[PDB]
Amino acid sequence: PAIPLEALRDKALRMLGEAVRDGGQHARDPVGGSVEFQFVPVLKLVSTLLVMGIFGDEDVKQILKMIEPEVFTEELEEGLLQMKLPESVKLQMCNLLE
Amino acid sequence: GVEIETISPGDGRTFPKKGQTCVVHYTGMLQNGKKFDSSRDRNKPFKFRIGKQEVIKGFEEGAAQMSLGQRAKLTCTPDVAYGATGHPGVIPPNATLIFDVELLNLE
Amino acid sequence: QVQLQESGGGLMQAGGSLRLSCTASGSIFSINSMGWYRQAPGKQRELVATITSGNSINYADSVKGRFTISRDNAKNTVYLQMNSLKPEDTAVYYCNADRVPNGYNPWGTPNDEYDYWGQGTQVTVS
Amino acid sequence: KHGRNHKVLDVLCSLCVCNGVAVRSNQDLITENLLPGRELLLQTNLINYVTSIRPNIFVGRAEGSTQYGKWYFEVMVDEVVPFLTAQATHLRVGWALTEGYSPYPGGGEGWGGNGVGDDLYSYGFDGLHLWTGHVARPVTSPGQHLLAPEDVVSCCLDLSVPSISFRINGCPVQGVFEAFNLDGLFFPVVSFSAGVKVRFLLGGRHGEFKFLPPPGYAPCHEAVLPRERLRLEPIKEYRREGPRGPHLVGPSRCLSHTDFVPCPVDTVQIVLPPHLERIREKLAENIHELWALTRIEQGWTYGPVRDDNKRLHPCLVNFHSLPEPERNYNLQMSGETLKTLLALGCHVGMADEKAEDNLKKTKLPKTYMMSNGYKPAPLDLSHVRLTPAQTTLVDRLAENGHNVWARDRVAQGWSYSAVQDIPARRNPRLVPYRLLDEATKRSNRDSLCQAVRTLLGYGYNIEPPNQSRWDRVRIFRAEKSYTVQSGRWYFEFEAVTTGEMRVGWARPELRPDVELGADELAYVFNGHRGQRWHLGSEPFGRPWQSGDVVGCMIDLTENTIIFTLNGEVLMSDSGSETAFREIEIGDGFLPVCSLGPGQVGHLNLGQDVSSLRFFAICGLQEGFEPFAINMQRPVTTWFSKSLPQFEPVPPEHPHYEVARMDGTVDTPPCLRLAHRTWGSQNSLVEMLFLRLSLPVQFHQHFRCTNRDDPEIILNTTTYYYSVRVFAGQEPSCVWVGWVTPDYHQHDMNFDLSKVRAVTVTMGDEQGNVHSSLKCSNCYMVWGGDFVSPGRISHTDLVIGCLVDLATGLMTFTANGKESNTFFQVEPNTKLFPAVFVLPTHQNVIQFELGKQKNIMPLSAAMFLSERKNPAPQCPPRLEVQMLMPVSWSRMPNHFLQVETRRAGERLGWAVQCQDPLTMMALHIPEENRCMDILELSERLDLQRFHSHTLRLYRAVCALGNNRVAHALCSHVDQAQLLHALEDAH
Repeated sequence: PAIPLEALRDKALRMLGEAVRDGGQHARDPVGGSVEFQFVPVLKLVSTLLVMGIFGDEDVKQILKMIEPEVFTEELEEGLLQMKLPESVKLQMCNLLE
Repeated sequence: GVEIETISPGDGRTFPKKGQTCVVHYTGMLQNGKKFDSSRDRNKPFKFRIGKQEVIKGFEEGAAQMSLGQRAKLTCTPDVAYGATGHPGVIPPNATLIFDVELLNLE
Repeated sequence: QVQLQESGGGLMQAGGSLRLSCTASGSIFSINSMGWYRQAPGKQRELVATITSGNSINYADSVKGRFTISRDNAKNTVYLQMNSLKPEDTAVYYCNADRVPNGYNPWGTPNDEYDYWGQGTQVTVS
Repeated sequence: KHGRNHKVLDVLCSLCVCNGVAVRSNQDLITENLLPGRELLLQTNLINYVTSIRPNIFVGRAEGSTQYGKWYFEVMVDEVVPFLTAQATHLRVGWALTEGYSPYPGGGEGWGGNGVGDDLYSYGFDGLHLWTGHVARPVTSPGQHLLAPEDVVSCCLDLSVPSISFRINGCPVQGVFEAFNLDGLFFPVVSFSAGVKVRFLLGGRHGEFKFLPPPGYAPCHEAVLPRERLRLEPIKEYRREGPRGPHLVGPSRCLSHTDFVPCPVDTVQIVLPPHLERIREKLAENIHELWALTRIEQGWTYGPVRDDNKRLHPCLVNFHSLPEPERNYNLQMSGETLKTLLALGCHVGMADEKAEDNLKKTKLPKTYMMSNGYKPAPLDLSHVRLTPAQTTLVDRLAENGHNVWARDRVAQGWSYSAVQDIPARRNPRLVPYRLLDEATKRSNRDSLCQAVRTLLGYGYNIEPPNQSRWDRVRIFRAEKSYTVQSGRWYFEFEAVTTGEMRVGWARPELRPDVELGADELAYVFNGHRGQRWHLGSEPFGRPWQSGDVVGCMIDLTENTIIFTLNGEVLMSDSGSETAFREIEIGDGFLPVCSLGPGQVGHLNLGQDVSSLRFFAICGLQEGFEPFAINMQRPVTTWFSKSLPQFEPVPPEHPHYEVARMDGTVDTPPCLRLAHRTWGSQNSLVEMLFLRLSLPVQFHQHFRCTNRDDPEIILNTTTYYYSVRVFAGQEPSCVWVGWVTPDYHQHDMNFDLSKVRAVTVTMGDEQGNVHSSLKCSNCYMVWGGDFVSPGRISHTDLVIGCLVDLATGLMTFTANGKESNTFFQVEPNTKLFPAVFVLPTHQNVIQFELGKQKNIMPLSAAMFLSERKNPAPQCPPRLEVQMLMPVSWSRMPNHFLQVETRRAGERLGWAVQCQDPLTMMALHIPEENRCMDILELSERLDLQRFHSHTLRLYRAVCALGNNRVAHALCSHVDQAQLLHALEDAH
């Protein structure tokens, strides 16, 4: 079945951005009740779209910056590497780096 | 066949004929008030020609009977619907369908 | 419940004799001051001469012509007699028995407003 | 048959795919045999929020009530935005009953979005259908279209014969409601969704009607009470916006039709004391004194010929010297005052200690030049002042006099109206005394006050003489996921309205029925009375005032709770600062507040220290971290909703015990109810509403239709089930029959005449009623009728019910004597076998699930798999459930923004709402009711079952089954998937 791929890609990118921002900010109610429930589904969707090739060049650059701003930049924000993550989020990020 | 109940008035003069394109946002539901179809969820108008028989015949007669800009209800018997060979997992072997359709942008 | 049946006042030319009978059927208590009013078609309602028990008659702006009005307490009846007539006397006349005596009630609004209107009749002057 | 168990779903998931191999045949079979039914499985669908606004005009019919019957109002439509937010805009206008109509945001019957006409207490009109009982019936009108811009609907209500009629754009609507219940007050109501604009044309200054009212139908603006004003308001809110934020409100004090009918005291029957010549004469004479004072003070004079224009006093004498009917009038009314005092607890007396000699009885005004000279005045106020008890006594006499006057007017045939019309027998004062205006109260009270002063002067020794409970207390706690088991916590509560408000910390198992502090679960404090309630009443601190803020601080490590009022720590009787101590941690603690009727209050958990007040005084100093400070989203609170719902009878019930005698030899399976503590200590007996868990559904099309004959067994369509009322249980206290899914009548004094029933009659152009139909929420027959037809009964009454799904009739038979009562029902109706009983014996009732000759058992109708099984059975799913008055509910995070402001004298009162709002609704098929998906946070069983259902969907869709994916897309759509993706809670 068909579904708007560009709209889904933009929605997932915004989801991941706001999830990383919420995780970086100090909060006691993570989305879904836990950090795992906050990050794992979003990471799964982003990885699926990325391996399917929907993301464009600028979107890939934005994902790289969100993963690590200092290392991935083109000539403050806390990276997903920098923030502490559970093992499931670790595995999903390993899949992205693969 | 197909029973046509008007809900809102339309142009009443520009009726579709054989060989044109009709786009309509429709909502499909079973006899017992169970929804199964909605073009509003997909946020896209359903498109069909008249004459190629890609859609069920009752839907074709219901769309052709109405004019542009009119919102009407369509009651389809299983004879003109899928009937015994219904959709597996969607439509039961015997059920009448009720569809609210509004016609716009006739081509 | 006190119901004041009012009958009479048939149509008549100027100077005719009109007799009206007002009977107050109901509880015998607080039967007093069976007075009269009239509402003219599309106009203001005015107080006709009001007669109370003890042969007390109070006159007002609506004492046109010649009323002779007399009441009997034995059967709660009021006989009103117009012997003259004027073209401006056409109105719906009403008879009201109120516990207010001789138009006096220096007391609470409930006692004052305790009242019993009736039916009345139409008086027409040609 | 057994019920919803997630292990069966796991078995099906295992059946789908094995070790990376997808069994296509198994996947297709499971899909085809499970999904098309759309039953015994949780369903989800987006819906829209719907709100309702009333005109604050309450009318009703009662025996002797001071209200008019016929009423008429009108609503115009300015703008309608159809199909907004991908759903048709909901718009209905009608009437509603005060007791029974109580919509709540989301989670309603059917699939939510409840409005006018979705319950038997409301009647509406959407443009093409007459909505009642959540059933839409098309109606014939000249212009048949949905409510469009620039159209007006006129609604009229006749209470003489129950009728509600509608008229769209002058064209009459060929269909009317009738024979509805009159137990309450009817008020105008409009239910609408976002993106609509309507306007009330109430009448007179509050808009004028475009079309003339039907004869005899008064405008609705004439029913406004003297002490109230005409202004739009929501029906029943539990929250309200204000400068401080969301203020939680309690129940609203309601009104009843029995308040308008006056019930006076028959004081004329009381025998007069011998005071008539002793002091009644003096009282009447003093009244003549004040009377003459009135004439002298006014331009009035004492002229023997009565001339009001000349202001002449008929008597025209200092002494009244009035004729007998006049003098007897004064004396009889003074005697009536004495009669009223004697009828009340007061006792008349003449023991003045010769105060009559000391009384001056001289006004010496020197302004009485006329014959009514020598005005007397005793200066009784100077002699003695009225006591507050005496003043309340004056109020009592005034109320009684008003009540008798009103009863007299009702007898004559008068009705209340805001605009006085003497020819129309209408006055603005027929409303009883308690709802009077203070001006009229004072006007009726002044003379009685002077009379009481005279009595004081003459020495008078008169001396002045469950279901509702749930509607007074509303509990607002936090969600059970916010429990704290350690640390120091603080939260504030501002008392906007003082009285009947309790605030504190409670355990998560806090029941919604028991009052706060009655049980050990709630460590609350009542600041209205200054008493701390943990298990019993105990004074502590001081009562609060208006606007006072109470800060509750909890020490989980120190096991203490401290309450502070406006910064000052409240002390106990012994002087202890802490209200409680040594409290066990246990499961945890949650903030909680309860408010009485008409009480509002602000709750600040401490989301922001800037809005947190008095924190730095005590909470910050000790180290009490404000509750919910670091969390970004606001705390989702749960409110106690007083809606009667059927729930399974717990096995641990200390009063009732339901036992399964199924599998009995030479006896059909049965469930017997018994009283555990009958005739013992603290034993309670009350109305019990029991029902079966599984319903029976009538066919869509009503196409008619010794050893039992097998052919008749196969081709029959009737179903039988019996209820055995045991010996010792009075049949007069039982009711056997069926109930629709919509039944929430928790009446302790239930009677067969208390059921809700409305007859819709659809007529033709000539006015002839072409169709007549009835809607009722339940169908029972009273066992008292059967036992009367015929000490301890010594016999068992077996009332058997027979239902024919093919045709649609149910007929009863008591013990075998047959019952003439029968009921006809519509197609596509599901009914639950239910009984209502008042326990009066150890053994009460027995639900027997059996069969007769040529008759199917109830199990065949209940279960599709056993539809052709003649042998009765009782599978584990079938269970007895009892009505529960109060249940917990979740407050929606967002609410609609509705403006209900009047535009002008000509335009009317405009109500507008345009901000879209939607939510995900979880629907239970068998119960025909829906609830919010976010409510699953505390409903763990349904959460687990729905998670396993999603896993089953993924299992059947696994390994590239595109046909199954397309089949699933019909059930779960793109909009639902995206909304669940965006759903943070």
